[PDB]
Parts: sequence; C-alpha cells; structure tokens
Amino acid sequence: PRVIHINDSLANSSFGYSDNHISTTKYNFATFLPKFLFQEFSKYANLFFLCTSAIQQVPHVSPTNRYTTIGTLLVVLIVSAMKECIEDIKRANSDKELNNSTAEIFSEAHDDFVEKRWIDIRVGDIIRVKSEEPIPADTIILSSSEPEGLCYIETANLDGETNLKIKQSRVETAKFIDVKTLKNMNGKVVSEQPNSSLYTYEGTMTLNDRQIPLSPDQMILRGATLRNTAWIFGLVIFTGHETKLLRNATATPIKRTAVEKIINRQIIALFTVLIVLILISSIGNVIMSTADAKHLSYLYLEGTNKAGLFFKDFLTFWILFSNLVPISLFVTVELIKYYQAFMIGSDLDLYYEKTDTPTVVRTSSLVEELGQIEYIFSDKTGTLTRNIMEFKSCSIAGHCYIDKIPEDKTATVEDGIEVGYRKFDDLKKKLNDPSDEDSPIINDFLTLLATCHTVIPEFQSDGSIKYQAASPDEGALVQGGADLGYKFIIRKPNSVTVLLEETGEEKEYQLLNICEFNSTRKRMSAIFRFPDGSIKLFCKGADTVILERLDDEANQYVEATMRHLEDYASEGLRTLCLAMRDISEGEYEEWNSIYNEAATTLDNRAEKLDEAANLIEKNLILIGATAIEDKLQDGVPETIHTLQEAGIKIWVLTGDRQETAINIGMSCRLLSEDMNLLIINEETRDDTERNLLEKINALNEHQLSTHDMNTLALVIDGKSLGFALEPELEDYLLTVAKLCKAVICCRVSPLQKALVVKMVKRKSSSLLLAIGDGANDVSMIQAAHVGVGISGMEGMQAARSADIAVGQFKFLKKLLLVHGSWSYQRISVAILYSFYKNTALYMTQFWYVFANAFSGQSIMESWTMSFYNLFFTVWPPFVIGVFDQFVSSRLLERYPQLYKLGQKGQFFSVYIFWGWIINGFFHSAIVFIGTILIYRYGFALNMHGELADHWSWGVTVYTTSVIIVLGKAALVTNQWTKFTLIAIPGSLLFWLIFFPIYASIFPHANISREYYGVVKHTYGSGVFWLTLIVLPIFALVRDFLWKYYKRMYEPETYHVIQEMQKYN
Amino acid sequence: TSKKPPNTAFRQQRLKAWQPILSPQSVLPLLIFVACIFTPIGIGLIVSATKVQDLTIDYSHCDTKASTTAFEDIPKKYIKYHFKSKVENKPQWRLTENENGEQSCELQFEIPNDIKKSIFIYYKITNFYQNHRRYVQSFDTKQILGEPIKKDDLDTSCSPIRSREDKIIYPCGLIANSMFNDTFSQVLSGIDDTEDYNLTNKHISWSIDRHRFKTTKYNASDIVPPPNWMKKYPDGYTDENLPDIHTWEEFQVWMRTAAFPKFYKLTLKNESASLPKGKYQMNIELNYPISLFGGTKSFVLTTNGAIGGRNMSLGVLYLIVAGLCALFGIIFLVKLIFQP
Ligand SMILES: CCCCC/C=C\C/C=C\C/C=C\C/C=C\CCCC(=O)O[C@H](COC(=O)CCCCCCCCCCCCCCCCC)COP(=O)(O)O[C@@H]1[C@H](O)[C@@H](O)[C@H](OP(=O)(O)O)[C@@H](O)[C@H]1O
Ligand SMILES: *[C@@H]1O[C@H](CO)[C@@H](O[C@@H]2O[C@H](CO)[C@@H](O[C@@H]3O[C@H](CO)[C@@H](O)[C@H](O[C@@H]4O[C@H](CO)[C@@H](O)[C@H](O)[C@@H]4O)[C@@H]3O)[C@H](O)[C@H]2NC(C)=O)[C@H](O)[C@H]1NC(C)=O
Ligand SMILES: *[C@@H]1O[C@H](CO)[C@@H](O[C@@H]2O[C@H](CO)[C@@H](O[C@@H]3O[C@H](CO)[C@@H](O)[C@H](O[C@@H]4O[C@H](CO)[C@@H](O)[C@H](O)[C@@H]4O)[C@@H]3O)[C@H](O)[C@H]2NC(C)=O)[C@H](O)[C@H]1NC(C)=O
Ligand SMILES: *[C@@H]1O[C@H](CO)[C@@H](O[C@@H]2O[C@H](CO)[C@@H](O)[C@H](O)[C@H]2NC(C)=O)[C@H](O)[C@H]1NC(C)=O
Ligand SMILES: [Mg+2]
Repeated sequence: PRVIHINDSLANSSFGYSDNHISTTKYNFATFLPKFLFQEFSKYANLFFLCTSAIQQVPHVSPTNRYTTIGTLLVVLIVSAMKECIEDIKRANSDKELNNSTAEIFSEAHDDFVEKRWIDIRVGDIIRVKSEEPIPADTIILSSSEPEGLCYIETANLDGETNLKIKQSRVETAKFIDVKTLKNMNGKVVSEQPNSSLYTYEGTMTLNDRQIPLSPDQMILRGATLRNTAWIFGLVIFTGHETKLLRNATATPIKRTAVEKIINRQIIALFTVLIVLILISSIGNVIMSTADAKHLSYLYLEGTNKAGLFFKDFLTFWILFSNLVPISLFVTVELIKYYQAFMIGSDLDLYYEKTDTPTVVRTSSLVEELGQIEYIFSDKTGTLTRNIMEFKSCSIAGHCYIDKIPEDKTATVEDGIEVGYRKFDDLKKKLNDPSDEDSPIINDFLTLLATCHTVIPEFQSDGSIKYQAASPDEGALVQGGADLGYKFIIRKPNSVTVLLEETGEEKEYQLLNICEFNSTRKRMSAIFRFPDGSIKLFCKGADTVILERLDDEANQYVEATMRHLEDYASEGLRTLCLAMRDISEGEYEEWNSIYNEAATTLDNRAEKLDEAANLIEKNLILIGATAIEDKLQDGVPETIHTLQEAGIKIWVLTGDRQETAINIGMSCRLLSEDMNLLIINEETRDDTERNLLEKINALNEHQLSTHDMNTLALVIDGKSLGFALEPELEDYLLTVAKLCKAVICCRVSPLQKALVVKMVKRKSSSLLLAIGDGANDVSMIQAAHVGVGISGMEGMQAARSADIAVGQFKFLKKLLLVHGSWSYQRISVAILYSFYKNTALYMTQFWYVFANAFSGQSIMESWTMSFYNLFFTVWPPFVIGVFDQFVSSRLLERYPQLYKLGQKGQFFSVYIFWGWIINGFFHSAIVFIGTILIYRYGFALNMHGELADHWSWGVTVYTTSVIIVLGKAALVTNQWTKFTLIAIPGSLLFWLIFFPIYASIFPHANISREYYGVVKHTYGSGVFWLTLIVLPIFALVRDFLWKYYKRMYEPETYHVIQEMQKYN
Repeated sequence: TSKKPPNTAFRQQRLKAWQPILSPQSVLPLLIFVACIFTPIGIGLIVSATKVQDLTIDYSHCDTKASTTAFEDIPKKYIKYHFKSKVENKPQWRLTENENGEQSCELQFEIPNDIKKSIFIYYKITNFYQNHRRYVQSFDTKQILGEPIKKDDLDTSCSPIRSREDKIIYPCGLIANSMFNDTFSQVLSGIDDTEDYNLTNKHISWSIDRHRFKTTKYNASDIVPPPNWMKKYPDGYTDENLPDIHTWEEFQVWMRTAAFPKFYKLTLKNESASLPKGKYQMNIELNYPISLFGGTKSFVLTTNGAIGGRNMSLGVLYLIVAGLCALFGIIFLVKLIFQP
C-alpha cells in the first residue's frame, strides 16, 4: 500500500518516492563503465588485443615497445566511447523536452496554482491540467469544469482504442471547484502498488472524517490526454517510472546485430589460423636451432632448453603475427556505421514536411539490420491509421451514395435491384422535389444523422462549430449530416435544435428519451417529439441485431441494403443500420411507465433499462445503412503490398477490439475477401489447445496448394494469446503462424506485444522489426532487433525509446528496401576487404620465417607498418562502406525480390570470409616469391656494383603489397564518384610522395634510421619500377578474369539488374 | 523548413558516378593489349639478363681437395661460367702455404673473350643468416658515428659482445664480430703473355655509409677488439693499431646486412678499362673457415646489366602474364562464338 498524504510535501518525502523524470538514455554516470566495457569486451578482437598486450608485459619477448598495442587499444576504446557519449547526449536532450514541459502545481503558501516543470512534480501534489494537454502522472480526479464532475480522456497512447473514456469524479469530492478552498482538505490515499494492468485500480481515499472508495472510473494514467473539458483537479499517485504504463520500460539495451555475430565467428576462424602459423614457426625454430647448433655459432645463441626456448619464441611469434587481426577494423566499423546513420537521416524522401520531423537513427550500430528483415510486427492505431473517422457512404431506398465515386464501378449496372455509386449531389436532388418516393425517407434518414446522437456542441468565435463527441463514429455522423445540409446546432436540456440549410429555417426537436449505447445491445435508440406533435422513434445499430426486429412486410428495400452491407465489409468500412417507426401516445404513455419500471429498479439497471427499451423496438421500418471509414495513413496499402513482395511476413498487434482490427486489415489489403481467416477466440487454457490442434490437424490433412498458402490468415484474441504463449502450446501457435500469410493479434496488452516478439526470435533464426507509436508499444520496440518509432505527434514516447524514429509508416519501404539493402552490402564488403588487406601485407612476415632461420625478423620498419592501417589503406574501406551503391535506388524499389539477397545472408558468412583470406594468402605469396627471385643475391641494382640490402628490398615488398590491395578495391567498387577517385588512386599517390619525404627527413631526426640510402636504391633503381608493374598484374589477373566469367556465364540475380542499370 | 536536410548531391546520395562493366568489348581488347606490351618487355629483359657474362668458383674445400705442388683441375660442380665464347682450359686451383700456417688458394681460370664492360668482384656466401632477428640489430650506431660512448651508456643490442674484462669493445655486437676476412688480392695477375688487371678497393660501399662511418675518438687505453679479431690485433689496441672505419670499405660493406641467406658482397672493381682475354690468377688467403656457418664461400666475377646480373626471373614474369592474358583471350573468345 502506497500511503499518500494530500497537502504536505514534507510528509510524503519521508517515504522517498520516485521523481517525475523519464530517461531513455543507455548510460548514466552510475553505470557507464560496467556497461560500455561489457559491449566492447564481448567483441572477440578486443578480447584478443587485451591478451596480446598482456603478452608484451613479460620481459624479454620483442624489442618493439611494451606500450604499442595497449596504446592503440585505448585509442580504439576512446573512439568507441565518444560515439556512445555523443548518442547518449542526444537521448538526454530529447528527455529534456519532456521533463521541462509545463505543469501547474498547487502551492500551500501561495494558495494558488503556480506554473512549474514536469520534473518538479512529487507524489501527493494537487495539479490542474488544462483542456487538451496530456496528463503528467497517474492522478485521481477530484473535480472538473463539468457539473457532475466527469471528464473525457483519450487513451490512444496506453491502448489502441479510439473512443473517449468517461472518467468521473466522486460526488463526495467534486465540491472542490474553487482554487482558494483546496487548502482545507486533509487525509490520506491508501493506494495500490505499481502495476501494468491498466484497467484495474484499487484504493481508499479517506477524507477529513470517513473513507471514500476508489475505482478505475476515476483513475487517469500518464499516457492519457484530457479532452472536451476545461480543467480537472488531480492527485498524483504514481510518477516517473512507477506509473502503470511506463513501469516495464527500461534503459536502451545492448543490441548486437547478425553481421556482428558473424564477425565473432570470423575472428575464431582467424585465430585458429593464427595458432597454426605460430605453432609452425615455434616448432621450426626449436628444430633448427638444435639440429644446426654447430652452424649457427656466429649468433652466440644461449640454448637454455628445448622447452624454455619453445615457450619463449611462442610469444615472440605471437607479437609478430598479432597484426593479422586488424585493430583498425573496429574503429572503421564504428565510424562507417555512424556515418551511415547520418546519411539515412539526411534523406528528403524520408522527411515528413507536414509536422517538420526528419528521420533520426538514434542507434547507429543497427543500420545493417535493416537489410535482412524477415518479420514486421506493426501496431494499428496511429501507426497504420490516422485516428480520424469520416462519414463515407450511405445507402437508402435501395440506392447507394458517395461523393468521390471511383471509376471502377461508377456505372450502376442496373442488375435488377440497383447496385452502384451515385453522387451526394443526386441525394439532395431527390430530396428537394416532393414527387419522389424516397424524399419522405431521405429527410427521415438525414434527421437521424443530426438528432439521434449524444454530441454536446460548442461554438467558437469564428463561428465554425466544433462537436464534442464521446465516440468518433458518432461525431463523423453529425459532420456527415452537416455537410449534406442538416447542420446540428445548440443543444439545451431535453430538446435538440437542428439548422436546416435546405430551406434556411431553424427547426427544433423535443427529445423525449434516449437509451444508452451498450456493447451487449450494439444499438442506440432515441424516441423524439416533433413540431408536428407526432412521435417517431430513431434507432441506430449494427446489422446483426436490428435486422431481426423489423416488419419485412412494411419495408421493401431490405434485400438491397444487405448486399450493400456486403460490399462495405469488403472494403473494411464500419457500418450501422438505421431504422425508424412512428408510434402513438397511448402506447408511449404506457411505455413511459415501462421507463418508470426501470426508474423503480436502481438496484438493477444493466438488465432492467435496456430490454425495457427493447419492448418498443419489437418492430421497425428500415431506412438504410451508413458506412464510416477509419482513415489510414498515406501510402499504407502500397507498402503492405510491397513489403510482402520482399518476403517479409507482416503481423499486426493492437490494443483495439477484434472487429475493428479485421476492418482495418481488409482496407489495407492485409486480408482479402477470398481468404480463410482462422479465428481463435477461446477463454480457457485447453480450448486454446483444442482450437489450435483442429486448425493444425486440418492443415496437414490436405495437400497445401501454392495459392492456398496465400489465402490463409490468423486472428488471435488477447486472452487466447495469453494461453498460446505458454511453453506447452508455444509450438502449435507458431506452426500455424508460419503457414498463414498475415497474423492479427487483438486486445493485446503492452507486455504481450513484447512477449510475442521475444517468442519469435527465440524459436527462429530470423530478424524482427517492431514499429509503433505511443507508450503501449515501448516494450515491443525494446524487444525487437530494430525498433522503429513514429515521430511528429503528441505522446511520442515510442519515438524516444526507439532506435529509429520515422515520420510516418510509408517511410518503412525506402528505409528497408533502399537504405537497408545498401547498408548490408556496404558493411559486409568493407569488413571482408579490411580482413583481406591486413592478410596481404602481414603474411609476407610468415613466408619470411623459412628464409631467416625461423627467427621472426620483420621485413619492414615498424613505423612504416603502422602507417599501413592509418594512412594508405584507411580510405578504400570508408568509400566502400559509405558511398558504394551496388544497385540503384530506383531499381531497388521496382524489384522487391532483391531484398532476399540480404535476407538469406548472401554477402556475409564464414564461407565467403575464407575466400578473402585465401585470396590474401595467394596475393602475399606472389609478392614474396616474386621478389626473392628478382632480388636474388641483393644483386638487382645497376649503381656501380652496389647491392640492395634488407631494407631496400622490404620497401619493394611493401609498395607492391599496396598496389595490390588498392587494385583489389578498384575491382570491388561498383560506382566511381569523385570520392572514390581520391581514395583508391589517391592513397597510392599519397604513398609514392610520402616516402621520399619521410625517409629523407626523419632518419636525420633519429627516427627510422634504416632508411639512409633506401630512396636512392629503391626509387633510383630501374628494377623497382619494373617489380611494381608486373607483380600486381600477376596477382590481380585471377580476380579480374573471374569477375568477367561470373557476370557473363554464371550470373546471380543482381548481376542482371546491374546490367539493366548500365544499358537502359 | 528549419529541420529539413539540405537538397545537395552529396547529402541526397546522388553523386555523378561512372559504372564500369566487364563487357567483352572491354575485357577482351585489354588482354590482347597487355600481351602485346608485356612481350617486348619480356624478351627485352631476358636478352639483358642473357648479355651478362660471369664466372663463379666455389673455393670452399680448397683446404683439403687442392694440390700443393702443381695446378690441378677444379671439379665440375664448383665451376659455373657464362661467356659469349667457349672455354678451352677449364679452371685450376692450387694451395700455397706461407711461413706460419697461412694458406692461400690460387685459382687459375680462363677468360675466353674481351669483356668490354665494367668488372666487379664479389664473394658469395651461402647458409649465412645475416637476416636473423638476433643478428640484424646487434651493433651500436653511435660507435659507428665516432663518439666515445661509455660502457653503461652503450647500446644493449650487443648482447654477448658488449664489453670484455670491463673494457669497451669498439666495433660492437655480432655483425662486426663475424666479419668476413678472406683477403682477396687486389690484382688479377696475368699468366703467360697477358698483362695484369688491376682492381680497386675504394668506393665499394654506399655513399651514406662513407659519410656516417667516421674515425673513432677513444684512445686505445679504454677499448679492446672483438673476440674474433684477436688474431688480427694481438695485445689489444694501440694508438697506431687503431682501425678507422671511415676508410675501411670492407667493414662498411659487411655491416650493410643482406636480406637472404645467399648474398653477394662487393670487394673489388675496375670501371676504367676492360680486361682482355687470357689466363688469369686470383690469390685468396683463407682466413674465414666454412665450418663457422656451414655453407659455401665463393669467388664471383660478374658484369652488370639493366636489372643487374644474369637473372631471368624478371623477364620470365613479364612472359607469364603475357602468356596467361593471351591464353584466356583465346578461351573467352571461343566461348564468345561457340557458346553464346
Ligand atoms: C595455414 C593454415 C590455414 C589453413 C586454411 C586452409 C583452408 C581453409 C578452410 C576452409 C576454406 C573453405 C572454403 C575455401 C574455398 C572457396 C572459398 C569460397 C569461394 C569464394 O567466394 O571466395 C572467392 C575467392 O576465390 C578463391 O578461392 C581464391 C583463389 C586463389 C587461391 C589460390 C590458392 C592459394 C594457396 C596459398 C598459396 C601459398 C603458397 C605457399 C608459398 C610458400 C612460400 C615459401 C571470393 O573471391 P571472388 O573473386 O570469387 O569474388 C567474386 C567476384 O570477384 C565478383 O565478380 C562477384 O561479385 P561482383 O561481380 O558484384 O563484383 C562475386 O561472385 C564475388 O564473390
Ligand atoms: C683499370 O684498368 C687498368 C687495369 O690493367 C689499370 O691501368 C693499368 O695498370 C697500371 C696502372 O696505371 C699501368 O701500369 C703502370 O703505369 C704507370 C704510369 O706511369 C707506370 O708508372 C708504372 O710503372 C711502374 O709500375 C710499378 C708497379 O707495377 C711500380 O712499382 C714502378 O715504380 C713504376 O711506377 C706501370 O707501367 C698500366 O699501363 C695501365 N694500363 C692501362 C691500359 O690503363 C687501371 O688503373 C685500372 N683502374 C682502377 C683499378 O681503378
Ligand atoms: C678471420 O675470421 C675468423 C672467423 O671470424 C677468425 O677465426 C676465429 O678466430 C678466433 C680468434 O682467433 C678463434 O677463437 C679462438 O677460440 C679458441 C677455442 O677453440 C680459444 O682458445 C681462443 O680464445 C681465447 O679466449 C681466452 C679466454 O677464454 C683468452 O685467453 C684469449 O683471448 C683467447 O682468445 C681463440 O680466441 C676462433 O676459434 C676462430 N674460428 C672461428 C670459426 O670462429 C680468424 O681468426 C680471423 N683471422 C684473421 C687473420 O683475421
Ligand atoms: C697495378 O698492378 C701492379 C702489378 O701487381 C702493381 O704492382 C705491384 O705493387 C706492389 C706494391 O709495392 C709490389 O709489392 C708488387 O711487387 C708490384 N707487382 C709487380 C708485378 O711489379 C701496382 O701496384 C698496381 N697499381 C696500383 C695503383 O695499385
Ligand atoms: Mg499505436
């Protein structure tokens, strides 16, 4: 129990409750160290250089410095720390936009509400939130501007439900209207513990003398939004991360990709290659310095033992060969992925100009997980829909009307009974002249739009009237009657006034009684009194309830409307049937006593009132049906269809009711009319099994057709899904979910949105994306591999907690097809090239151990070897990783089947990784064996009999190994921009001018003193400029002749699209 | 448009790019063009390596195999010669001993033609690990410069040859201790009507080695020779016994360590006049024993080429790439016609 006092901020602070801040940052000052080190030392190369630097600390291993590896290990750990500090500041800035918002708090000293910040709110404060601004915390309402004490909250962020909830104050506390009398109430609120069950609260607020009960009818959660009320008085009871909705959200977790998981298996491949070459050279050293100890006495070798010598040069060959694993790879994998996320969020085709929000990639380490996406776990309200309803169609007197007629069925075919589409203008033309039969029926329809509702209108200073509707479908019916001509104006108690724009005269209708809406009834009935003195009954409701209660002998257009109810449901529009009947006073004077039968039973009201109303709806005359559409966002059906052409299975998880989720899926074409929905709506644990078993029995009973797979769908209730996620029934649900084309989950909790995404990634080796808005799917976004949020609207708690935040749903098409499949081919090729080019230089250090008696002597100076991964081979990884477009943007969207290249993993695996190493072994053997044959005795020069020494030959090994690894990159690249022309041929021209400057200036400063006469004996020699020509072309003739044979006589599917790009 | 990203060619990832394709109109005229330029360089670099004419005599095992009294014939395996003409008299050795245990091998070869270009004299050492990691760095670069470096301020790369009896070894380390000391006589002494052919011992080393190696600045009271120099300098160093390593070109040539276990080292040359044809003799006093390293010391008499000797391995590599590119220019052309 959370005992909360009402009017003393010093008393509740002794409990030490939480504050009001909401932080979506990965780190803070209390855990930046044990969390950043865990994600760096889960990479296997950073574990390798930590045990390479620990080998350089025993004394007599290698004459290179003791702090040359651990110095660079801190350098690669500083760069990856400043990137995760840059990003976590940007997450902290977006949290400052929430905690610094305005929230009016009461003051005991000032005796009036003071304006403050959100973060200053404590548990127990009395706050006053105004008309259309969101709720700051979990508050119980004390009063409101409405007379009884009710208010209307919108719960489209804590649910998906689009209607407005009636939150009312208690009548024992709604007498605190004025701000000056708020100080005289004392007492405590014995509240419940923090939960995540939204629709259940239990408390006990004791006032000055006795206790009042609490209930979820006066509990307002934090994600809600006050609406259609001027102000309320609330008491903050849960705040910050102790709320009902944001309780199970956490800090941004560590998210490793699938490319990064392959690198930890390519390092183990490279590490067991490393142990082999160390074991060869350390056995060949202990054999040769023992068998040839009589022919090596000019070295004065110690010869301690065979074991002590073997354990000594096991480490000196570790340090010499430790540069096979590149340390410059893991900075240029973090800087490429950071510079790819900057280029994603700089695209104008992913910028939403209406609310002025461009896309942002908050987590740059996941830009290649967008290239291999198997599933999409969407949300419905706000993600797929605009949360705006609109009166779309009416069908009356056997006709059917829309304003915007599409040209597919504009021709009313006149197939006996009229089916087709006519304009709303022709609706008014058959209303005007009295000679038509439908005109007594058309106005009786058109008054039912503007009178049968329960909307409370209000005027503004402009005169444009705004309607306050408790349900958005009823509000669209009034506006649908308003633009047709029957405007609804001022509502006083117990009569309704309607302004008729047809005649121009202002009418009035005496409202006698209305029966409330009930989900059990699914009707809404309203008896009225007219200027005629005549009593007519208006009734609106679903087609499945009132069509049973008609006089089919009276009305003659029932067969047309039921077929008009069939093509409306084929477009997913929400429908209601409209019925009427004239009644007399004498049956009404008794039916008033039937209403007074319900006035006698205050003890029973759900059972008594509604079927006492249904005593008079025993027979009706049908007017017709209406069709209200739930608006989807722009380009939603075009991206549901395109992402399914790419092989991505789209699920939809919502908090809405079941029947409106199917209506959405029929309108975005996620479900077709010729599809077999497998509805699983059960209430016990084993009936969910029995439903799942009979579905999966009747699927393997028959042979699956190639089109019967694409005519199968699944619909789960949130109570059935609470049983089907249990470990017993986990597999029957998943084996039927793999067969159906589209899955829809309804009534689903915020945790059950996360437990589904956890259940799919556990059982399948597939990558999942979760897109949503609102804080009901923050747990869904934090549990996926990529979490996308919707930004630009209020309540964007999912756009903060996500890795990517986009403008709207239709930007998911270019973000996956174009920017994902680019950023998978880019990072996979730039990583394999960086593994390759470290091999093609540092393997000439291994073919040299057979020509220097297994001593481990290097053939380049260690300053010049350090400049390899820092100056002359850093930019061709960057240009390949940031600017390489293997296939264009307009052809990636025309052919969505090219998404299955990354989806299978056809650019990055261990098997492709072995071919870049075996090409690196092959290229290094051409450099070595090609140069020990030319520089035979050191006798390759023509300078007065002088010879070429060790260092004049190892420059030829170094330079030829640069033109090869830069010549390999020039075959790998697909497009040649101006940034490629400075990276591949501008790193070669960099080295050819750096070396006569470095070796002529730096040896005079006692730095790399080996290079005293090397420039005269390399660059002045004619054999250097001949080894630099033929020996690269020797090694790159196999990579060039296979590139011609692969694209001509054995092509992949993207090699043809690249040829379409070049020649069309 | 405050937060709208810029509409430039760089930010919108639409840069002016060129896309290469490996069409048969591009790849096949490349391989024919590469083959027709790597063959004139391939034949041009084999003719230049054929034009080099030399003579190599492996004078290891002259200690035991040679004859003391008369010139007898050297075996077939020790001689390797390349000349524009044929030789009539195969080369002969003789062992010649002086007053105290100092033998000199007397090779007597024949030069069948006037070698009109410059003559260089090397010695080829095989199975000597000049490129060992313990060996390459084992000297002190300040003693080479000439300054009197003290004992504990001296380098530590001289691991066992740093100091002896607490005195400073002046040429320090392993590269100077194991110096090759077979003294090649500075004249090709002509036998039977051919004149003598004088050789020189100056400007052998690199020009940066003649500038860095300077005369030392210790007096001899502090220093001591290396352990394998004591037969040349008995009783230590005196002031007139001191070797300047500035004018000692054979020290600078040996200290410039080689890349491979089979290396040349230049010893003598004449670049002014050509040697005419005739029978010559080279006296080589045998100080350096081959049991120290286990290989073959040898006497090489070479000429220079553009690539610097008789080495076919550069002109052959220009012919393999010209042969590979002209083979697959045929394999991919018969597939272009008979398998479209
Ligand atoms: C010591 C311990 C280590 C033991 C390790 C031993 C075995 C490893 C274990 C298992 C290995 C497993 C599999 C290995 C077998 C095959 C590898 C998988 C095949 C593979 O994709 O890689 C290939 C390497 O092509 C070699 O193969 C390369 C061919 C050259 C190989 C020659 C043999 C080298 C042997 C070493 C020589 C050592 C000599 C010893 C000298 C001693 C000196 C004293 C990749 O280059 P690739 O040009 O084809 O790339 C293609 C192509 O270039 C491109 O046109 C296409 O894309 P686009 O059209 O869009 O651009 C696209 O098709 C692309 O893939
Ligand atoms: C490369 O080419 C030649 C190799 O044969 C060589 O020049 C020949 O050798 C010597 C050196 O000049 C010449 O013979 C001497 O010439 C001088 C000239 O005045 C005479 O004084 C000398 O007479 C005697 O020489 C004795 C030593 O042999 C000495 O003890 C006496 O006191 C007296 O001085 C010789 O007659 C010969 O004619 C040269 N021939 C030709 C065709 O040039 C080059 O110097 C050599 N270059 C090098 C090694 O740099
Ligand atoms: C040409 O170069 C040859 C190889 O570099 C060199 O041959 C070596 O010469 C050294 C010194 O003359 C020899 O070392 C001797 O070793 C024997 C053991 O067999 C020792 O009796 C003796 O060392 C002694 O050390 C004592 C302290 O322990 C001390 O009293 C003395 O100082 C004494 O030096 C010798 O030093 C070595 O065996 C030779 N052969 C090899 C294969 O190294 C030639 O001398 C050199 N000749 C010339 C003319 O320069
Ligand atoms: C050119 O060659 C001749 C022939 O060997 C050299 O003459 C020798 O000089 C030394 C030096 O004193 C004498 O001991 C020899 O007796 C000389 N030999 C003969 C056959 O006379 C001459 O020194 C060489 N020229 C130069 C400049 O070194
Ligand atoms: Mg939503």
